[PDB]
Amino acid sequence: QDKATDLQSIQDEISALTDEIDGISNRTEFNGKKLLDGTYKVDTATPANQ
Amino acid sequence: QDKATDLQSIQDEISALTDEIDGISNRTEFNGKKLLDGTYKVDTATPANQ
Repeated sequence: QDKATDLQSIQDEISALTDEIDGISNRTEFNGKKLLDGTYKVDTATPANQ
Repeated sequence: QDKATDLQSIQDEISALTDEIDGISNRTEFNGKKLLDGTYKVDTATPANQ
């Protein structure tokens, strides 16, 4: 029922909320630690970098 | 949780207390005897110098 125009609008909203989620995973610099850096603690199936 | 910066600070403190401990083992010049010279009375597993 909606249009590509309307869904372009919603998609603008979802990119806003998107970079807000990157915002949570980034702004969480606790004592300088980007803890919600997904990189910070990945098991990686190796002890190369955890 | 701490940083290499913070632990550099604590390490400065532990070097201060360190040279304080050398301070105890050195300043104890009783009648001129650095008694807490660890050198002064080592058994050494020999009578070479005790």
